[PDB]
Amino acid sequence: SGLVPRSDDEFLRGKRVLVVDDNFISRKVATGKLKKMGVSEVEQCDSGKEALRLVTEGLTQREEQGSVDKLPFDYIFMACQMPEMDGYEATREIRKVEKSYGVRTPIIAVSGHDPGSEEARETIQAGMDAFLDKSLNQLANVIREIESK
Repeated sequence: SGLVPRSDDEFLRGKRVLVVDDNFISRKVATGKLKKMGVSEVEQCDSGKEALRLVTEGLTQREEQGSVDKLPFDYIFMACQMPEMDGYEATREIRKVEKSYGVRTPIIAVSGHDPGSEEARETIQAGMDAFLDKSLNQLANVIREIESK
């Protein structure tokens, strides 16, 4: 794990998270790991297109209602490798959506292997904030690092 340049049963209380992963089992393992931290609201989906839909509609909903909290999700966990639209392209597309709202959701890349050169470059180009392995073992450390910034 680490950051990208430009008991804990209450660690994430109050937070709302999205998990994006085309693999069913890893999606439920992430969602488990988050729930055992007391995340207040976890949403999950199986693709970049569905993540776009959920973030886009959420941002628009909050803007139309004048909600206190602009962001639908305080953190998004994005699988890097997905068919059709990978995590990097989904993150890029999220960042485009966000532009008109003046917000920035933390987006954490999730991969079964360390990024190589090409993936590292895609991580930065895409606008991801951090990367983690698939067990989310370093999740709290990464979040604390994000929040410190």
